[PDB]
Amino acid sequence: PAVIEEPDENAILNDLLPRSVATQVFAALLENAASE
Amino acid sequence: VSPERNLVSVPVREVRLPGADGDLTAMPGHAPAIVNLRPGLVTVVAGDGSETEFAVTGGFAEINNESVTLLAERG
Amino acid sequence: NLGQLGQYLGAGLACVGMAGAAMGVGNVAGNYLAGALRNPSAAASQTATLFIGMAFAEALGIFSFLVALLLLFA
Amino acid sequence: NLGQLGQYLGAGLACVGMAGAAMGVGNVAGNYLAGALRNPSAAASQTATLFIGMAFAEALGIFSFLVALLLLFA
Amino acid sequence: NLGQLGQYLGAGLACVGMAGAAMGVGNVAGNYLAGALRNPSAAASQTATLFIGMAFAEALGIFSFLVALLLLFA
Amino acid sequence: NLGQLGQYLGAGLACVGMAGAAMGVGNVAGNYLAGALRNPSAAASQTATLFIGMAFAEALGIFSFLVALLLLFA
Amino acid sequence: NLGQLGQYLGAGLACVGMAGAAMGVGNVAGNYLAGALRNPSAAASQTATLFIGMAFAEALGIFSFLVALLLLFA
Amino acid sequence: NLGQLGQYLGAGLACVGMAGAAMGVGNVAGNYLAGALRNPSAAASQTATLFIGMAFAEALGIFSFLVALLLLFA
Amino acid sequence: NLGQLGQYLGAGLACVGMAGAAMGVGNVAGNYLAGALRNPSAAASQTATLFIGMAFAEALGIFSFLVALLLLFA
Amino acid sequence: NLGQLGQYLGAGLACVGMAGAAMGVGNVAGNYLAGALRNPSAAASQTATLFIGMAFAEALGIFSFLVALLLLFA
Amino acid sequence: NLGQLGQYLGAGLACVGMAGAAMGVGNVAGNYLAGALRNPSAAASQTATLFIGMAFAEALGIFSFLVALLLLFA
Amino acid sequence: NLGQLGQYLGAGLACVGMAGAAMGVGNVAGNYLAGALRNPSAAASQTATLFIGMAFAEALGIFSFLVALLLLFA
Amino acid sequence: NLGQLGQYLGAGLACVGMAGAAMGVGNVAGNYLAGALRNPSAAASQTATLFIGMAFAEALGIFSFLVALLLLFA
Amino acid sequence: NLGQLGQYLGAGLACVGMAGAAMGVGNVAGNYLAGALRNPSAAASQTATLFIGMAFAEALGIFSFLVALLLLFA
Amino acid sequence: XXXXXXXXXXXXXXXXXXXXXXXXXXXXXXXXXXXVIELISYFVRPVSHSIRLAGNIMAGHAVIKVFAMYGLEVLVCLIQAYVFTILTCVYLKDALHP
Repeated sequence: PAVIEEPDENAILNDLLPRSVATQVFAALLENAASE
Repeated sequence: VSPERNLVSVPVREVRLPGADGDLTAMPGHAPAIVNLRPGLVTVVAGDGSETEFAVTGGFAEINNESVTLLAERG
Repeated sequence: NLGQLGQYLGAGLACVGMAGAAMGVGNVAGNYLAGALRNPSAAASQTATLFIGMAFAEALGIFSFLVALLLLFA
Repeated sequence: NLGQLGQYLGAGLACVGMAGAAMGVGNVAGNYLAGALRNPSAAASQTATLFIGMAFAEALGIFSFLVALLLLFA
Repeated sequence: NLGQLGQYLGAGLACVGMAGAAMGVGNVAGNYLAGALRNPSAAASQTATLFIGMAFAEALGIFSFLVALLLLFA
Repeated sequence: NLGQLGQYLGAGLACVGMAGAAMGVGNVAGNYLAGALRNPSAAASQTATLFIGMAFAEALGIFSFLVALLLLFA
Repeated sequence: NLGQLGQYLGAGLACVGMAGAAMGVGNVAGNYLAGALRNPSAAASQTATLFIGMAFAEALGIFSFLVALLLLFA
Repeated sequence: NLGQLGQYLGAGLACVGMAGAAMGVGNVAGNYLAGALRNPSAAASQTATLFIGMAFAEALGIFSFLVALLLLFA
Repeated sequence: NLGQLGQYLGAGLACVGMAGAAMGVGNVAGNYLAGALRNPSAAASQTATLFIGMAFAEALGIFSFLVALLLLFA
Repeated sequence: NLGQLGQYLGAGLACVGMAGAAMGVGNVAGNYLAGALRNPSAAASQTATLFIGMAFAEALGIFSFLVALLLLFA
Repeated sequence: NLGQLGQYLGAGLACVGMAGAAMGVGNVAGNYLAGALRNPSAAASQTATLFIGMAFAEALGIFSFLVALLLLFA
Repeated sequence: NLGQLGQYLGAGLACVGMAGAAMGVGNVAGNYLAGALRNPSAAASQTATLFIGMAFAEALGIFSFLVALLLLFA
Repeated sequence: NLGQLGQYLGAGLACVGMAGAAMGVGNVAGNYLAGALRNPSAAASQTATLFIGMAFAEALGIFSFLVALLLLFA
Repeated sequence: NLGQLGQYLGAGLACVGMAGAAMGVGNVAGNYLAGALRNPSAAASQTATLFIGMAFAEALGIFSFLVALLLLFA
Repeated sequence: XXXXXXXXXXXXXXXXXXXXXXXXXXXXXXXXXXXVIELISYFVRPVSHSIRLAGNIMAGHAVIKVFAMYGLEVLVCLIQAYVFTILTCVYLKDALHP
């Protein structure tokens, strides 16, 4: 599960969480390619 | 912006985007807001009234004081 | 005199009945306006439904008018 | 005279009863409009349900009209 | 004359009672329409529940009609 | 004559009481329909609760009918 | 004297009926304002619907005025 | 005769009181249905609370029945 | 004396009618305020609609005043 | 006879007062059910608050019963 | 004596009319507060609209006061 | 006899007044339950506010009881 | 005796009018509390608006008190 | 005897007026509870506003008590 | 536990049959179910079901007077029998523990 930074609230959180995970993976990929 | 790049980065008078609950027309000074949008056309009234329409696969619209930022999905 | 007092008060009671009709119809009308906002593209369906829905909301108001007119003019 | 006063006021009270009917039917109608917005594709189901739902909302209004007509014309 | 005044006003009061019935039934009906929008796939459940739910909303209206008819025709 | 006027108007007032009952029951019914939309899978729980919840909403309407029948037939 | 008491109280009851009309029309009006906010671009549809919707909300108020005028001036 | 007119109208007023009871209980019932949708897993808590909550909503309706029965049968 | 009692009570009933008017107009007004929040840029449309919408909400209140003045001064 | 008419109608008016009580208590009850859905883990707090909150909603209903019993039995 | 009874009860009915006015104005007021939250920057528009909107909500209350004063002091 | 009729009907009207009190208190109570769901951690603040808020909602109900007792026992 | 009956019942009707005032003012008050939650930083605007908004909600209640005092003490 | 009937019924009408007061105050109270949930950190502002807001909601209830006491004890 | 099911199957068999009401029989089932909340409510719950059964004869007989329906009456017979079984849960569970 995801970890905190340290029309509804719950509805938008239901789509952003899977979409955030997605972007982390993509960030890690680009970083990993340039490290390669 | 999308996952790959900046799709819009300039002054605009307003944007029209189809939200999850209904249509949204964001003018300057609109109160801070976050809403997911549906796949469909986004209407952008740039600079001095020039209109431009672009079909988006959906995403999230974030509004604050001056700037509105559409975080668009590729699908 | 006395009988007409019954009739006259019946007309008033009939007019009171219309307070509801205008409310119900109003409900129907307001949904149309809200729907236009969400889907201007579905105005075709909205317009068709306007007639049908509005007619129903009206009819019972008309029937009350007939009753009021009966009480007033026998 | 006196008896007719009872009858006449009964017709008014019957007309007052219709204030509710128009309200209830209005409720039903408004849901249809809102539903069209969300799912124009489900107009098939909506249209079918319009008849059924609307009929129920009407019936008790009709029964009240009959009662009003009885009070008015014996 | 006098006694019939009691009866006649009772019929009106009975008709007034129906103002509520139509409202309650309307509530039930409107939920159905909203539900179709969200889940056209669950029309099977919706249709079954329509009958059951609608019947309950009707019954007390029917019982009031019987009472009105008693007051009107002894 | 006079006494029966009291009784007759009491029956009408009793019928007026049912305007509320139908409203309350309607509320209960509408929640069921909305719930089916969200969780067709929980129809088991919904159906069980339908009986229980509906019974409660009915009972006070029945007690009012008994009172109306008492006023009407001593 | 006595008869005019019936007529006069009927005019008051008719004025009471208008309390509802203003409410229902108000409902309709408020939806328009909310809709402008969401879709200024659909003012074309909104303006057209304003006339139609507003007319319906008005009519039953006008019919009540006629009834009041009848009770007042025969 | 006269005294019984007081008693009879009291029974009607008591029946009118039940219009509220059915409404309040209805409120309680509807929350249960909505809750099942969100958490079918918490039906244990819901079922327990159904009894407790429903009992409270009922009691004042029962007390009104007793009062109606007193007015009717001394 | 007696006749004036009818007239005077009619004026009161007319004043009671205004309780609704102020409510309906209030509804209309409140939507404007909410709309300004969302779209200060659409104040052009809002201001135009303010006049039109407000006028409609007023008119039936004015007609009631005329009726009150008739009852008061023949 | 006459005096008892006052007393009897007072009992009815007291029963009418309970229409509100059942409504208010119902409000309280419904919040509990909704809360269970969101946080079954906070049932400890919910259960404690159930007693306290419910007691308050009841008390004024009990005081009305006492008043009804006074009107009925001196 | 008798005539003054008409006048006095008319003043009360006029005071009852104000129950609505305060409600409608309240509606208007509450929208302002909610709007400040969303857009403190648009207080310019809000303040201007406060006057206009509030004035309308007041006027019909003032007209009722005049009518009450007429009934009270001829 | 006659005077006691005034007193008795006053007690009923006082009992009717309590219909509101139970409603208002209910509102207050329901917010507490909803708040527990969101912030069980803020039960300290909630519990403190329960007393204060509940007391206010009660007081006017108590004052009405005193008035009822005055009307009943001089 | 008779005349004072008119006056006394007018005072009661005036007290009934205040049931609305407290409701409307309550609406206004509640928006303030909700606004504090969203924007504690805008308490400056909120506090200023509290006075203005609250004053308006009060005034019509005060005017009703004056009318009640007139009916009570000539 | 007769005069006291006016006074006594005025006290009841005054008690009926309190049904509104408790409702309005309740509204105010409930916003506080909801606000605590969102912003426990803003309890400083909430507590201060509690006093001010609550006082306003109370005052008109107190004025009604004074009027009731006048009607009861001259 | 098992005897309660036999009691519930007995009352449900009476309710499911019904046909021409059972007003007097509901008072006996209330006393059997019992053996402010205890005294008053226990009688009211059972009497409400028989009040519903009495309404079926009211609907059928009075509607016949108009001329010279059954689906809502038949299904409501099943709904009333369920609440009597559900009423046994209120008495048994609260009394069993704690």
